[PDB]
Amino acid sequence: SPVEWTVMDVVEYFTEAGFPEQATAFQEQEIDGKSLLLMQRTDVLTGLSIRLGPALKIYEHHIKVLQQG
Amino acid sequence: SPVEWTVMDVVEYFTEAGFPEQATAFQEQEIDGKSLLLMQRTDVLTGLSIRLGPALKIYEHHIKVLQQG
Amino acid sequence: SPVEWTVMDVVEYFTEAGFPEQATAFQEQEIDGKSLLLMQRTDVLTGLSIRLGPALKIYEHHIKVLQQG
Amino acid sequence: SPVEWTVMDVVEYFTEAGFPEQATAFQEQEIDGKSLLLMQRTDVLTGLSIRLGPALKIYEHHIKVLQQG
Amino acid sequence: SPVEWTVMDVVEYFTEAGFPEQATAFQEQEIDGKSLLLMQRTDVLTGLSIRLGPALKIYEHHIKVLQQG
Repeated sequence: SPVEWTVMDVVEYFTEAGFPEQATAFQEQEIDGKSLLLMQRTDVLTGLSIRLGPALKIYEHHIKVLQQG
Repeated sequence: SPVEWTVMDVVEYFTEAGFPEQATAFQEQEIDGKSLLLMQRTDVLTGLSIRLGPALKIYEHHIKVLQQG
Repeated sequence: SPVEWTVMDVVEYFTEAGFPEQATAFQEQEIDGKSLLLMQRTDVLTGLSIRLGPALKIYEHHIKVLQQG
Repeated sequence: SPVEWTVMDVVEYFTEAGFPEQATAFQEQEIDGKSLLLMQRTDVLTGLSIRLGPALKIYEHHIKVLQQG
Repeated sequence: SPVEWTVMDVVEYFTEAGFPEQATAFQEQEIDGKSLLLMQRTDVLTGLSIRLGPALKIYEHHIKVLQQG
C-alpha cells in the first residue's frame, strides 16, 4: 500500500511521524509512495533541501523501513 | 530507435510519457538519444535540475527501460 | 552513551574536543547523538558547511571513534 | 601524444571534435593533456559546468578513448 | 615530516610545487599536514573551490604521493 500513497499521503506520513517541517519537502519534490520506494540515501540527504539531522533519521528509520516492509 | 533520436525526439518522448515540465530539462542539457543511452542514475537526479519525485520515475521506468531495450 | 545525546550535548562535545567553531554546525543541522551515529564521511565533509581541514579530523578522530566505541 | 597537450591544445581538440561551446570550459578549468588523462566520469559531468548531453559524449567518446589509448 | 606540517607548511609545499594560486585554498580550508594525510580524491576536486585541472594534479602527483611515501 505504500506504493499507492499520493504525495499528500507521504506528507501526512512524515508529519505524523514527527517531521512536520521536513514533510513539506516531499511535497516540494512531488514524492509519492512510488517515488519514495525508489529513493536512495543520497536522495534524502542531499535532494530534499532539509537539515542533515532529521534527514538521517528520515532515511534510516522510515524510508528504509518502508522499502523493506 | 532511441540512438537516432534528436533532442527534439527526446523532448517529445518525455512529453508524451507524461513529464512535460521535466522534458524541458532535456532541451536545456541538449540530451539527444545517444546521450540519453549514456545517462546514469545521478545524471537524472542531480544533473537535470528537476524535481526528485519525477526524476526518480524518469530514470527507473524510462531511461533505464530504454537503455535495456 | 552517545545515542542519547541531545543536539546541545553534541555541540558541547565538539566544543570540549577543540572544534567550538564547527560545533555550531551540528546545532544548525539539528544533529543529536542518534543522528551523529548515522553519519557517513561525506555527511561531515559536505553536509555541515564547515572548513575541510577541521571536518576531516572531526570525522576521523571523533565521529568514527564514537560510532566504533 | 595527448600527455604533452597544453591547455590550448585541449581547447583546440574539443573545438575540432565538434564541442566548441564546451571547449572553453577546459580553458576555464586549466586542463592540459596530463590533467585530461586523470579525469574520471564525474569530473566531466559535474566539474566543468557544461551541459549534460555534450558532457556525456565528451567523456565517453573522447576522454575515455584518449585514456584507453 | 608531513604529519607535522602546519597550515602554512602545506601552503608552502604547493607553492613550491608550482600551484601558488591553489595553495591559498589550503589556508582557506585550514588544512595542516595531519588533515592533508586524511584527504581523498573528491575532497581535493570538490572541497577546495579550485580549478579542476590543477586539482587533478594536486591529488595524483602530490597528495597521493605524500600519503604513500
